Amino acid sequence: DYKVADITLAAWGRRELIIAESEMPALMGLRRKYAGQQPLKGAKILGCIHMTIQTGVLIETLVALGAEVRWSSCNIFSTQDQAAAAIAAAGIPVFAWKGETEEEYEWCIEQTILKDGQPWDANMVLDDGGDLTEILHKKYPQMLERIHGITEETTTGVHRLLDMLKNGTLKVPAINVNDSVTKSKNDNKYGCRHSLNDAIKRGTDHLLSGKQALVIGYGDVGKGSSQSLRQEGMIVKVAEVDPICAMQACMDGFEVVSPYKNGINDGTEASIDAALLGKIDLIVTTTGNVNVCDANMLKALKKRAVVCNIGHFDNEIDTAFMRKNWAWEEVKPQVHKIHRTGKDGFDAHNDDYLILLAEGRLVNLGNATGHPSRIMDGSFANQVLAQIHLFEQKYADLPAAEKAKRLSVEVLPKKLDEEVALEMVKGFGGVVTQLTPKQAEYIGVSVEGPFKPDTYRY
Amino acid sequence: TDYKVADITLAAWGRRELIIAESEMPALMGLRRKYAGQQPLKGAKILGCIHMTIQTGVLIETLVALGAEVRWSSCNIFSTQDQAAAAIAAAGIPVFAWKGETEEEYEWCIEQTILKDGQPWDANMVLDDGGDLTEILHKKYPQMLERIHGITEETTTGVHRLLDMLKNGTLKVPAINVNDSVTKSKNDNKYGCRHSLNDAIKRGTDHLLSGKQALVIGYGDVGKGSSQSLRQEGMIVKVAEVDPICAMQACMDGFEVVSPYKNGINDGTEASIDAALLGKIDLIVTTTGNVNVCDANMLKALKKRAVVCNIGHFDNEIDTAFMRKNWAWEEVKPQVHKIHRTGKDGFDAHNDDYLILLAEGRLVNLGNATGHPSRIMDGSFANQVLAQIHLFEQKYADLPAAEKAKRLSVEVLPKKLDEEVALEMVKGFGGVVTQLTPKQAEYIGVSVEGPFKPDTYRY
Amino acid sequence: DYKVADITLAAWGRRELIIAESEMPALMGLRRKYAGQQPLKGAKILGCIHMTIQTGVLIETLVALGAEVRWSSCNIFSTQDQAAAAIAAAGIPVFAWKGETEEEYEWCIEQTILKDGQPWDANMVLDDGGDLTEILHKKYPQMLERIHGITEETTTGVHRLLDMLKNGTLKVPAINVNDSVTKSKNDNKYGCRHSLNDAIKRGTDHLLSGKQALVIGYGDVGKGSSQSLRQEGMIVKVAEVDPICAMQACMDGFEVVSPYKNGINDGTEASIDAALLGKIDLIVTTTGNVNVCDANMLKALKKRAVVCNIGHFDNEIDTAFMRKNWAWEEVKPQVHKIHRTGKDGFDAHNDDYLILLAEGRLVNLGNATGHPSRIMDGSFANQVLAQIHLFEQKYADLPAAEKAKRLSVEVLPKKLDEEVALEMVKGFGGVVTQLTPKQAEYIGVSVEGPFKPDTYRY
Amino acid sequence: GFTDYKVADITLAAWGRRELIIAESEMPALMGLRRKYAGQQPLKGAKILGCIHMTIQTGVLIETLVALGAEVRWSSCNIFSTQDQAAAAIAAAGIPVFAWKGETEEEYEWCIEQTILKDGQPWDANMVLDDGGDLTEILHKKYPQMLERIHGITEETTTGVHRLLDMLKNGTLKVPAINVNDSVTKSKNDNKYGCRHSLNDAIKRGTDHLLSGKQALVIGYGDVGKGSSQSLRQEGMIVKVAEVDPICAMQACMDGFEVVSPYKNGINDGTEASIDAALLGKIDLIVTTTGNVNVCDANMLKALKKRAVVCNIGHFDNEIDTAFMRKNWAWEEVKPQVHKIHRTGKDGFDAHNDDYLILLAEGRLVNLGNATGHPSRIMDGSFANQVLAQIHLFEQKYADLPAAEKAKRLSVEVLPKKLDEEVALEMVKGFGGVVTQLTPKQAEYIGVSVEGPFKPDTYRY
Ligand SMILES: NC(=O)c1ccc[n+]([C@@H]2O[C@H](COP(=O)([O-])OP(=O)(O)OC[C@H]3O[C@@H](n4cnc5c(N)ncnc54)[C@H](O)[C@@H]3O)[C@@H](O)[C@H]2O)c1
Ligand SMILES: NC(=O)c1ccc[n+]([C@@H]2O[C@H](COP(=O)([O-])OP(=O)(O)OC[C@H]3O[C@@H](n4cnc5c(N)ncnc54)[C@H](O)[C@@H]3O)[C@@H](O)[C@H]2O)c1
Ligand SMILES: NC(=O)c1ccc[n+]([C@@H]2O[C@H](COP(=O)([O-])OP(=O)(O)OC[C@H]3O[C@@H](n4cnc5c(N)ncnc54)[C@H](O)[C@@H]3O)[C@@H](O)[C@H]2O)c1
Ligand SMILES: NC(=O)c1ccc[n+]([C@@H]2O[C@H](COP(=O)([O-])OP(=O)(O)OC[C@H]3O[C@@H](n4cnc5c(N)ncnc54)[C@H](O)[C@@H]3O)[C@@H](O)[C@H]2O)c1
Ligand SMILES: Nc1ncnc2c1ncn2[C@@H]1O[C@H](CO)[C@@H](O)[C@H]1O
Ligand SMILES: [K+]
Ligand SMILES: [K+]
Ligand SMILES: [K+]
Repeated sequence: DYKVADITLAAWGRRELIIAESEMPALMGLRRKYAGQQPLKGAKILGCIHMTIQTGVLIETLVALGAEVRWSSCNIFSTQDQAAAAIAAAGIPVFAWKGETEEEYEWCIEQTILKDGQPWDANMVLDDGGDLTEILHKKYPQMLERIHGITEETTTGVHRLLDMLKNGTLKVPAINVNDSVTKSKNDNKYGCRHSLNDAIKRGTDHLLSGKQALVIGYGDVGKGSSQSLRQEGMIVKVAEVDPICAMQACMDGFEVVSPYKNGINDGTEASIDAALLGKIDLIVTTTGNVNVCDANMLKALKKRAVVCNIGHFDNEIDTAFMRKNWAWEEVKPQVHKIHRTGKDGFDAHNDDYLILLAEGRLVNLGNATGHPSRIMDGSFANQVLAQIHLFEQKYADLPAAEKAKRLSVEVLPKKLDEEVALEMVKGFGGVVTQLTPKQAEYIGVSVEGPFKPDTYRY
Repeated sequence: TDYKVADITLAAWGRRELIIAESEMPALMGLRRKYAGQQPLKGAKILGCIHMTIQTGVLIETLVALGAEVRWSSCNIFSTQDQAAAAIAAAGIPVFAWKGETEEEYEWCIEQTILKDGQPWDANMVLDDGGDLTEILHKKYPQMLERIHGITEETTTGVHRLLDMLKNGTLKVPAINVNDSVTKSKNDNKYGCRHSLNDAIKRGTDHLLSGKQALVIGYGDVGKGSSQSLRQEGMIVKVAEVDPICAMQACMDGFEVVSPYKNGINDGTEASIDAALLGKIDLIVTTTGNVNVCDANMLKALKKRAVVCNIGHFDNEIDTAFMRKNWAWEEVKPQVHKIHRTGKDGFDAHNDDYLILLAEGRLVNLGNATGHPSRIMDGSFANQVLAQIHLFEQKYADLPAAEKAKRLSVEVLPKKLDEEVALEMVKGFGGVVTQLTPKQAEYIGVSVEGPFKPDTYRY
Repeated sequence: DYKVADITLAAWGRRELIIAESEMPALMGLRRKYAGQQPLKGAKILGCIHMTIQTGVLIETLVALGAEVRWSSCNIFSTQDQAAAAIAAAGIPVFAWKGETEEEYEWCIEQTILKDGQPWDANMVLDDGGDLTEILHKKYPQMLERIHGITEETTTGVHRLLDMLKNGTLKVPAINVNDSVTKSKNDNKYGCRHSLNDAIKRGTDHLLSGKQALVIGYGDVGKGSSQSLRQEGMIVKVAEVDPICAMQACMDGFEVVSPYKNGINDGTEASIDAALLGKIDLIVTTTGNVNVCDANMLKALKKRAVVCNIGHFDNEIDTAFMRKNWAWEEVKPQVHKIHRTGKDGFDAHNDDYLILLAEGRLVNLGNATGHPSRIMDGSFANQVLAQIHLFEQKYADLPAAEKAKRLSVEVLPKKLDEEVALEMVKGFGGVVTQLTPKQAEYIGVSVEGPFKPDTYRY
Repeated sequence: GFTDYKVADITLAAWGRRELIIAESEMPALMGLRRKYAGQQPLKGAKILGCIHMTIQTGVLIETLVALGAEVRWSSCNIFSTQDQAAAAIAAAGIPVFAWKGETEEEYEWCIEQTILKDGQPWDANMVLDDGGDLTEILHKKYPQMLERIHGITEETTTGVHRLLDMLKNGTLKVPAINVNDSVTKSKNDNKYGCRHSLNDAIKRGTDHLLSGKQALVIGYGDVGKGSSQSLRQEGMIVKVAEVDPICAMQACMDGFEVVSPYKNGINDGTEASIDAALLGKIDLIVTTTGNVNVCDANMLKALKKRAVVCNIGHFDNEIDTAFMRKNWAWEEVKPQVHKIHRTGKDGFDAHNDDYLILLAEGRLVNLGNATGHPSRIMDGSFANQVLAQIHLFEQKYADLPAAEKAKRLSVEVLPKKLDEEVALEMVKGFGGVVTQLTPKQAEYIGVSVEGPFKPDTYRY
């Protein structure tokens, strides 16, 4: 009962799992610590995390505690066929597949909900994009009563869930595991300072030392990425709208500049400050806004400059005017060449042009695999610990006199994160000093924890 | 004028330092200019207890220029600078502080701060850093407490005392957590220690740091600042922590996590200490703020001629009381001591079995140096001033009994004021911020002018 | 005739040659300067450096002045198929492809000398490593009558030239281009620094922030490698045999240790500091010596360790040990898994293996592309200058009386290198101040002549 | 005899002596020579003249010289570079010295003359140890009669080396001299890392200014220039480099710096129109590391941004135009070694001026003026090399040789590399590092004896 295209590729995926499993000591520590206790015995879960080589390890930890899972996908493209087949090669049925059919990933989801005609006894839901949440709440209202908790990991998907609580029909407590410190720090400031320079140097094979680059935004992603260039000898300037992030940039050794004169964006050609644009060799966008690099900027920029993007959306740079006015030429599968001569008819070589690296999209995926396995360790143990927490309280088994008391969406409490951090530190080989009772009394916390309040920003 | 300073001749030098320092702190000068006509502190009375360096003088002077009259003393024994005290006292302003005092003189400073001519001062707010002055007010003189509108706290260890008194209801007047603003926690705790730590070490020991090995205890904000101050000079740094989150961050920043005790278990016996690791470290810095984090049995197993100093706010992190009973002390120079091991009655003048200790385990950046640059103190003194502005308008003591029941709590400053302070800080460096267009602001769900981040944002 | 992997990549190649032409201002300036006179009319060159994009640009510059060239691969895993095909499309026979074999590596050199069944009338020589020079000097010395000079790129070559000069078996003058400042303090120091971590990531996909490494040797290449591994958050230590280099490393912020107790190496298993090797994760050797990593340290290394090497010859690591007692498994090109159990057989579930990069040869070229264009520009400008200088003398057409006075190893003067440095500076947009007559008189040099004396170490 | 000294005072000896006894553990190489050569005393009968800044480390060097059987007299190389405590400590030990702080050039010349003149009569010296060639040039100028008995001279700085080279080129030098600046453990150790260690400390303790987010301009990219540029960056500073040498500019560009010129296109003519006034209007800190003349002209201090900091790290003061300052603008002091320069005029002074200028150490050495110089572990190698050079040259006996052989012994030479390796090896062991030793196979393959030296004479490191 599998839809995976090719099942014979399991051994390749098996050894890829084996090499990938070693670099994720968190899940190994969770498997060792809770072995023999079996805290997930009798649990039935259905979920749709994006299928990759690490996702196959994530399922392996869950089944090690005695759970039964049926699997699907949250998108169309993020699914490695050989790894999914390797999971299918075991006793776990899987349905994720790279069929490239947008009208067919919905029908794949329908098979996990119902085994054969009759619906399945679902206790926990491990959602990624929130579409499973909506399909359960809309098409099968009767199954929701036997659900203990759901788990969501995405951006602005929790935003939809929070508002749906106010509008009613949400009868199950939910966890906002996205706000974990470990996962937040691993996702933004660490996975970037390792992959930005690698993707750039793979795409262009240029030399960075001595050149000048401009960075838009100094948020989490912008700070994590701004230090991948200054450590290479580049001279870096920062652009921002939030004064506090600008102050942090000033105190960190950078310089803050504005593309428009006086920072005012009037829209006329007189607003563009061409003086500073005649010395720039590279522009990066780290913000999540829209049209932060407009059409007027790209005319006044210095020749042969490079262009790239890190934000999730693609409308940071005015690609519509660029496609409407200037012609494109391809250098290699993911590098493009755009001239400013005219609509068509460029020479073999020219002196007036620019360069794009990901046709205005996410550079981390176009040029490279993405984050490594070590960094993505934290984001996958939070899910498991949260399932542990929600499986024991048994919301669905409680009578109606306390449904209103326990019906809310919350975040993961501080204690469970520290366990993951301790396991990760033990992965590196570090050692932690246990507190004597006198010192714990002096600082007024328990020996086991927690060590910090909820108003603390690490 | 209450003349009590070590020397008075040093006023002019402090005056020139004050003139130069004003050009350094632009946000505070701009606040003074903008709030010059409103006089939002008309009739405000303050008590002051903070480090008496040259930066605090401009804050005191703007407080005076905004219609407030105040009294001051030093938070710590080794904090005052004589030129600043002389220059400020030359302006007809009472103050009581100098450098190198004793514990009895230290407490006499507070008892002079809160008393005048045998009668209690008619103070309406209190400014405290350290929490000792609050304890003196609360314990011995409860009769003046109800006349208080609020108190400002400058450091974390004071906030701990405020919270523990709030838990048992001993706190009777509300307080503002000044130490919580983003322009405070991510500026003073981190960047200033980074600028100041190596300066004090060099001014005290003159030792070369490149190629040596050091151990830093704790990885909070002060720990991060210290690690940055040390590694940038070319050292080999190791960090010890009790919070797993901070250990993970230390592993992420490129440092190593080690524990002096075997298996991280403090057994207390002389055997549990991992003497192999301590037989290589040349410098120890304590950042935790806990008590007795530097055990007596670890000090006996260190390398000869090792350096010991403290950056925390208390002197209980190092077992300096154990040394004073068993080992002999000789003074190299002011604030520098050689402690010879294995003996008390005397020391061989050429003996090599000794240690060097700086500032007797107290604050190291203040006792041995000047502390922080004014460019850093500006971002804190602005929040202090604004918090006092907000606090004075409440007039807590004049509310009816019912209102006081729902007004006794702790809280923070709004984000808009902090963003204004940051904006005025940035422009001093010569930078330019870009303003949004209405379409972008409506896209990100934010106004053109106002807060840009939600409350749960960790920055 | 020729043999390359494929030729259809000539369009993409030519696009990359055009884009790389813009990042080498010095070579463009010299090609513009000498195109109108062609000093190399009739000059014939037989070169054997690495065949890459820069090398193709160098060949184009050589043929732009009227020369005739032939080429072959310098290392077994260094050539680029696209660049070789693009140059072969220009009318120059070339023999180089990836995945070559040691016996087949000799095949390339044998036919670059022979033309249509006869040896060719080569006049000048370019080599990188001295492997072709020994073949020339060892089998048939009848070529050296008409050869005007020999040029060497690397330090090992110069060592071999001097070792031959000790015996007096050398018969042709050589001009040293290695010891030029614009080459020694640029190529070794900055190319390896800019490329080593990228080559590591292109093949490991690990997280380098929070690991342990050891780098052996602290030369210019060693300094570059140590600075390269610093910026990735790694923890590194330096082992040296030279007191001065050890002092410099100690002053740079490293820990200096040796894998031997008190430094004494005798061969017994009891002479190895087993504790230190039990926690190291990555090892890189940058020495140029023999038996730098003996057999006994490979037995006492920590599980799951990565082995790296950027030496020209494969004598740093005792590979015969593995080939005679251990078994290898390949996960992907230029990466193998070497188990420490036996050569008979193994299982995938074991954890007693080692990870090796590029089978122990140069990983800068084996696992990556190599140096960028802007770094090779400075080397190729000096190469072209020395190439033009030596031909004008016409050594091979002189009587023995003047032949006696010319057998010598010479270098380029100081003044010529300063022009190349000036051209490289203006590529970044910088401006160099001009000395006034008074200042020039006071210092003791002419207003525009060489400024530093011959003994300056820089 | 010993009584005739002149220092700040006496009482600082007890504390100074503690500083020396602390420093003895910080300099292993010098103590290694002290232990090795004290049993045979190869310096007996030497009468050494000396001129280098008086500090703690130089006091330990003087103690090392006496421990081998020397009779030395010492003085000041720089006007502001003395230390009171070490000067008091050495004086009470029986070795006469003449050095204090905040003197005038008359007193400086008086001390220089008095060091070489004993009881009104020229002193029958056999050795000279100068720094900068001042004392060496005096003898060729006023006392030509001392040079028939003087065995040799030693030189420490680059400017002194250049002066001796010019003297030899003109054919007026009389006595052979050895330059110790060219040794690897001197050129690539003292000039670079010590300037790195001591640059920002002087700024930090002279002005107490934050260095994050500021802009500075470093002129010159020698060894000292490289060290200073590396010292400024590590504090979080955006700094710029200018030069006249293309190769060093290429190195600076590769390092991660921007190369600009303080003139419109690099051509200077003395006209104000040639100044790149836009760039100089936003620069806060200036450092000159050239040793040339007039690298900071009047039109740079007439066009700089207000409230900027000015410094010099080269040997001599003429590198910047102080003479313009002394007669066009007014001066006022805030603290010792710090000043205020006002561009409004030489009168009309008022404390609330907003376009003032700040100058550090009056254009002399700032690492030794506003700070206490390099640490002991760096000066260890330089002093060990100096004492080794003195020991080696004392064994040749140039004065007593016949004039026929004297013609072939007049040159400027450098020490053999084996002594450099000995110094470096004993320096390393003060850190804890362990140096590997070669097996016969590796020694034969490399082609170098197991005992050193392992590198040719053309290596640059
Ligand atoms: N792995 C990845 O590539 C990855 C991961 C998570 C998020 N992201 C994306 O990165 C973007 C931001 O990430 P973040 O966590 O740093 O966000 P953030 O919440 O920290 O905000 C980004 C910053 O951009 C600033 N900004 C907004 N408009 C601007 C403008 N007009 N000019 C200059 N600065 C402006 C904001 O003030 C903020 O400081 C989003 O699009 C997010 O989806 C990427
Ligand atoms: N000198 C200064 O400039 C300065 C400035 C601000 C605060 N302080 C003082 O420093 C102290 C601590 O600084 P903070 O409050 O900013 O830091 P912090 O609140 O972030 O916590 C200090 C760190 O020490 C750790 N720690 C506690 N006990 C430990 C133990 N036994 N072993 C190892 N680690 C342990 C904690 O987990 C925490 O990470 C306070 O008393 C504060 O008042 C000094
Ligand atoms: N990978 C590349 O891109 C590249 C480029 C050029 C040269 N190389 C090769 O690298 C090698 C060395 O490079 P280099 O020119 O910088 O060398 P180098 O001449 O500058 O010296 C190498 C260093 O290794 C040290 N060393 C020698 N034997 C040692 C031992 N047994 N233990 C420890 N240290 C030892 C030496 O003292 C020296 O400091 C040569 O074989 C050269 O051909 C590699
Ligand atoms: N303060 C200290 O502790 C200390 C220590 C050692 C040396 N020094 C002094 O430093 C000085 C020089 O040091 P060094 O030996 O590294 O010098 P250096 O000779 O090695 O380099 C001087 C640099 O100045 C540049 N230069 C010269 N004139 C210039 C001009 N007009 N404009 C721009 N650049 C110009 C040259 O191109 C060169 O790069 C000497 O006078 C020496 O006495 C001071
Ligand atoms: N020189 C100084 N002037 C004023 N406040 C200081 C100084 N040094 C430290 N502080 C502050 O005093 C507190 C010490 O714990 C912190 O808030 C720290 O930022
Ligand atoms: K200060
Ligand atoms: K290439
Ligand atoms: K010193």
